[PDB]
Amino acid sequence: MSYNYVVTAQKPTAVNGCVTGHFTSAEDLNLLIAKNTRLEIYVVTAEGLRPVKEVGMYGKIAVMELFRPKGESKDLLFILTAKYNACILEYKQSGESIDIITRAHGNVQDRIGRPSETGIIGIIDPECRMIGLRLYDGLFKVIPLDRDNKELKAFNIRLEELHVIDVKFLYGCQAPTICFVYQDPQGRHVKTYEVSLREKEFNKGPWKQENVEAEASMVIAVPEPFGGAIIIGQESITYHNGDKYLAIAPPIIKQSTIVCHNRVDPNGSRYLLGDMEGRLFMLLLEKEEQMDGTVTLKDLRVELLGETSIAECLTYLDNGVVFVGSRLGDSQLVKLNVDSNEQGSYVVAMETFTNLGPIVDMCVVDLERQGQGQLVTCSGAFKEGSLRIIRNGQKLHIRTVPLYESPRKICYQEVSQCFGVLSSRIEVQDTSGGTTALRPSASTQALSSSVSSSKLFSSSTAPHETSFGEEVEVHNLLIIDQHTFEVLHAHQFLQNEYALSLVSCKLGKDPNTYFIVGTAMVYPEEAEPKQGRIVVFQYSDGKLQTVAEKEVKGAVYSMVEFNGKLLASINSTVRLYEWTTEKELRTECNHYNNIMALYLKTKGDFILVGDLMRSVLLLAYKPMEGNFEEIARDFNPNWMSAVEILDDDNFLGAENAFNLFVCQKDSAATTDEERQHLQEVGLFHLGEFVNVFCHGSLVMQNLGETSTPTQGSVLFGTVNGMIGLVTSLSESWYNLLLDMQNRLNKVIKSVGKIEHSFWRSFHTERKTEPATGFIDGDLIESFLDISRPKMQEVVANLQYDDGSGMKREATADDLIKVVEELTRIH
Amino acid sequence: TKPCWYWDKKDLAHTPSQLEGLDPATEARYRREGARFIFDVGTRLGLHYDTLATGIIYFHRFYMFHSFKQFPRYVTGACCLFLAGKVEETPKKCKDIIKTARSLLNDVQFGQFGDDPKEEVMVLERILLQTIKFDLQVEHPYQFLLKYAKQLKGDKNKIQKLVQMAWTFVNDSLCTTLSLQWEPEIIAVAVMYLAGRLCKFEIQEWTSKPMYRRWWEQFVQDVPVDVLEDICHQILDLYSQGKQQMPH
Amino acid sequence: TESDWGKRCVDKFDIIGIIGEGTYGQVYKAKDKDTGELVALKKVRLDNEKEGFPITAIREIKILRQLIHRSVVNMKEIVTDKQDALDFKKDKGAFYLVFEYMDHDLMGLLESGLVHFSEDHIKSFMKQLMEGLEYCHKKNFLHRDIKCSNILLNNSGQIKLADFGLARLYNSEESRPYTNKVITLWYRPPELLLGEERYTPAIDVWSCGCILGELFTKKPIFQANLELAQLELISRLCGSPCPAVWPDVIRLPYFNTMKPKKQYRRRLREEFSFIPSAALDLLDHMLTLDPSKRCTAEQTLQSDFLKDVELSKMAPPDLPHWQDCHE
Ligand SMILES: CC[C@H](CO)Nc1nc(Nc2ccc(-c3ccccn3)cc2)c2ncn(C(C)C)c2n1
Repeated sequence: MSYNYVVTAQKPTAVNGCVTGHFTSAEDLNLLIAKNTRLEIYVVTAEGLRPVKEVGMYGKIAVMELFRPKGESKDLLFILTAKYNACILEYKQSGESIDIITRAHGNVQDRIGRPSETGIIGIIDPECRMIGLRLYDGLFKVIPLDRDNKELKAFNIRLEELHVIDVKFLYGCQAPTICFVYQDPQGRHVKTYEVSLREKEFNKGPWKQENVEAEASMVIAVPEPFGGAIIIGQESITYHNGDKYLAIAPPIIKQSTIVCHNRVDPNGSRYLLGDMEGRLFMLLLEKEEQMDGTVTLKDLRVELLGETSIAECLTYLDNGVVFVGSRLGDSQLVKLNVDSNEQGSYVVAMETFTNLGPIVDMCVVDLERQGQGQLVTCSGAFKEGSLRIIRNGQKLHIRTVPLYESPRKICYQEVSQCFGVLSSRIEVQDTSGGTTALRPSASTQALSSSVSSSKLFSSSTAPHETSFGEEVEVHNLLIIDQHTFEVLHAHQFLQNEYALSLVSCKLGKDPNTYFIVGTAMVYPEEAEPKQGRIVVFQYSDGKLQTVAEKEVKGAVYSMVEFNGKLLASINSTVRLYEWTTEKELRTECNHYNNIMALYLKTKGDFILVGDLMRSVLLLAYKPMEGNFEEIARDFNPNWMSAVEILDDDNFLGAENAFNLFVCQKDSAATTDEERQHLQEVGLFHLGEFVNVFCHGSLVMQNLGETSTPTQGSVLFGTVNGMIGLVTSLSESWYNLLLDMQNRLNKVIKSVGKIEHSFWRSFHTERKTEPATGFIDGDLIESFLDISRPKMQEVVANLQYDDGSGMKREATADDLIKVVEELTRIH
Repeated sequence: TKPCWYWDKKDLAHTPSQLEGLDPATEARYRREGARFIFDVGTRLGLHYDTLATGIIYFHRFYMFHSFKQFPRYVTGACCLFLAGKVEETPKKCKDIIKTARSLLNDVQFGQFGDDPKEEVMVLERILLQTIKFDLQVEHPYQFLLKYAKQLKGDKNKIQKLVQMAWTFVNDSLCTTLSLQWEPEIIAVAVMYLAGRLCKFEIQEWTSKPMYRRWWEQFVQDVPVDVLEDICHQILDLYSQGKQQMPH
Repeated sequence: TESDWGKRCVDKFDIIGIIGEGTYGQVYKAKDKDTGELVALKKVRLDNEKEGFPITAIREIKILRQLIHRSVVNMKEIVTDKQDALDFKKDKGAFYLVFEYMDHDLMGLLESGLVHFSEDHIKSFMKQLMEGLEYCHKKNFLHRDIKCSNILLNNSGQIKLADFGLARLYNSEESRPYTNKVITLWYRPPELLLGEERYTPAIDVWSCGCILGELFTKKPIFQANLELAQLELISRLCGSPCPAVWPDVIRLPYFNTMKPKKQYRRRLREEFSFIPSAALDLLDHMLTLDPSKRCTAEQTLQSDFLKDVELSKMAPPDLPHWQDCHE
């Protein structure tokens, strides 16, 4: 068996959702910002936001909604986790003591159901009579909000429309009414139903099924006086309220997909819209009041306000400050001014909240020779793309290097005192036949620049037609200085060439240090790429020189330096090249038993291979023979996002289902059958998507540094920004720390009353297994934050085992020291 | 695709056994003794008639590729029955087959099994499987005797006498190389033809084509009487050579 | 000739690597040097010599040389390890069963998050599987262990049944005692969970129905660790075994001993309301408690769901090969 320890160095920074309401007091205005597994509670001030409370939940926060049922003084909060843990929460403050009350809770998972394409949707009735949940295709789940439903018991109503895009409860209806957009073979339609708690079924809805734009994406329930709903698409915004039909199709929105909506004026007169290129719009509902006193919607109007960060969620503070929550970029507070500035913008940034954003890749490098080590991350996307320099100093110090284009891979080349970074920027087919970039960015603002002139694929004769307005990716290699982070050089790859892998190394007997990039020729027609290049560059005297190129018949997803040789993953093939005295790559040997060799790592002559579906395979290079040999494969099938080698016998992997697993050599060599069976000894639900595993530590290592029982340092990055460390433990330390977890879980009160053991259990749509081989560091490091009575309750009956150790009895004060020693690693 | 398992009578003059100086009468004797050994051992163990026949067919086929002078017959037989049990899902442990073989064989005969009977038998399985070319599925005259008899309609007692007499002729033919000369379907017809002649029955009357004097042609296409006569003649030879007579 | 099996050497094939571990021996992927064909070799070892050549392999050789259908995996030949010569007694080498190589397995494809199967994809999938089962069933052979690991897929969309190691002939006129535990618990039929000693061909149909539902949910229908818990899950959906729906349930040995929490009512149509109507009837018929009332393989092919599916217009399964690499 294997024993490992996982700890969170930096918490998730990406904003997954945000709401404003009256949650902490019926009087204050609150902004609840939700990051993965983390809930932040703020109070709105005239200056900004005042933080008041932050809690963690044992689950990914999927639905977050504020409502106030009749009889309550203040808003209550509903949160549903991605594992279908539902709960209703209340804020309670006793002077200085702030705690969160679990008013109702339960798991709403169905034994049978098909998870929907557009994900979990949660909405609440305006009269707070019920909570609507869209979890599975063809089913609508109703949790009625009666006082007695402390377990959140619920029922399902059959739904004929299998493919639902979005749904909202409508205002101004005689009965609870849902308005949704659905997709069948005839296109997309908007339909309504009424929801009967007494009959537990749908009844005919108040208004007709208009068929709507093919890409209708979001549903807005408009309050009285207008009532009805607004439907947002790619080209048009339409308002439906029974007989009323309105359609505005301003050309400005066709340019970039709109992804978020928020109400400004409680009466529905004004709404905010944001799109993927960062534009912030105002949607105005023009009012006309007829003689009879009735208010009708005269027209819909759209006005461009300015630019924000690509917003995942939008929320308006009544002071006229709008919070921009971004998963792809830094979140913000912006001000909407009545008068435009001299550039024509009504939006001026107030504060910027750092978001590590998508961490596509990272490298650990000691720039200052302090020995501490810094973490340089490829962070953000599109106009939010950046590099982040991260070092310990008690908080993390983070420098931001804007790129305004997407970074993909980063590697450090010390000989050149610079980094190599792969990046891509979006250009659009323009009337010249070429393309035009939407904005300048790192690859265009380089001091010196070059473009591949390779003739490898120039024979073409394969037609690829271009339509004006279509997007393309343009890929570049950036040479960035390690002190100034100035873009010294930018090399632009071939048209339709995607740069997928990058290394910096010396090869063979060649003293020169090179940048080597692996690329693939990506054409929309090809399901799998069938062409690619391995390009050897040299950065010398402020210019990048193309040293050599090797054509491959596939995509070079990953490359790694291997004992002076170059290891490559070309689609199914895994290849080892040699660097000749003629400065050309020469193939030594191949391996073909892979569906796709997406991820590669090496130690000594051993190679770890990560496959799209075939989990991990341990290869070996056999120098006596000049070829590879399959040592062992994990036969259980898992989808890989990243892999790492812990030691010669233990291998760490990450699943696309937000799970972490460790595989070991069976080390019971009685039969060749056993040697070849890597056995999954560790299972842990991280709750995050791991893109990159990197050996190293940010701790300030010095001659004689405080040492810990944990051995090794593997750091990982996630899509939501979380940075974490995986480390090894001895059997004795695991057992101690695990036995302590079980004791802590009985003592510590969970928000929503979610069992910790459930949260960390391995979970795919098909499987759920109890966690094994992993210690949740955050639970262990929460021992130092529980009250003294609870600490002593935890240490009752604590004994040491297996001899060669200390006195079995342990006190609260002894453990406080052990945990603090463990907090040194992060 | 599939191997051919049938030789011409003339070809049996050139088995390995013959070419190592064994005369025709001796190889015939060896085949009867080996087959009857397989039959007797399995009957003592309670084995289904198909399991006995399958072992016997493996045995007969085996000695078309090997010589009786280099492979002791009773070891081969025991190995065939052992494998036949696994093929026909009537399995037996090798130690039980040896136990029964010892009960039935004298001291000289059991000498063939050498010092370690079980290993000598178990070892041969590798050769046996390669020799029969891993073609384990075998059909036997029994199933055709019943399939064809079921289509006869008439005196219940005359047809049952025909079947049992023919059934006995099938059991007796396992001691011969007919298993190697003619498909089982033909054997089933031949024994019906013979039992009929001896019982003075006219089988065509029981068929759906009572004026079709060659009654068998509706069961087995393309079989001349000469083929049927040869098979019948060979079966009765065993009775005349022995002291035993036709069952009737 | 092509028919002289067991003689050719394993040398003719170059072993690419071990793809899976089989019950009797591990399976390796390989290439024929002569033809370049990719084959999968199942290692059969008589070296243990506890009771000679394994019967699991004997069944698979005996049956798969008889069964020729597109939806049944073909054993191409049997090869041997370079064996000792002149020492037939000393020979302890192994035998390899050559099969066509299939790129993926159904469980592995579903375990990958987004292998999305549309209605027409499932029609092509189930039609082939049931045609193969119909072929095997018309030949009176019962493939007892039907699971997602045993259904194999080629990118062409060809579906093939594979592990016949637990297959035995069934006679309707002559009942014989049979092994009590014949299918994997998740896909096991109710009569075998109540201890049916004389299994029917319908036990296989129940399994294929579990798969039918699984292809619409991407999750197995009856997941349990213990035989009683499995009967409870089946009962929650299909109804509790009761004489009114299964008159001969009383004759099964464990009926009195093994009771569900309640005498549940059948909800199969309610919990599977999202399934197309043509398919729901298929699921309802295949997941019938009484094996004598459960539809046969032929009847499934004569259904509104599979009757008019044309295998000529094969629909390839979802090919997410490039977007999934770089999400
Ligand atoms: C009796 C079913 C049992 C299931 O484990 N064995 C088995 N599984 C096969 N599928 C398979 C599994 C993994 C890989 C793989 C692994 C790594 C990289 C790339 N591909 C490829 C194919 C298979 N394909 C042909 N055969 C014949 C022997 C019938 C097979 N037998």
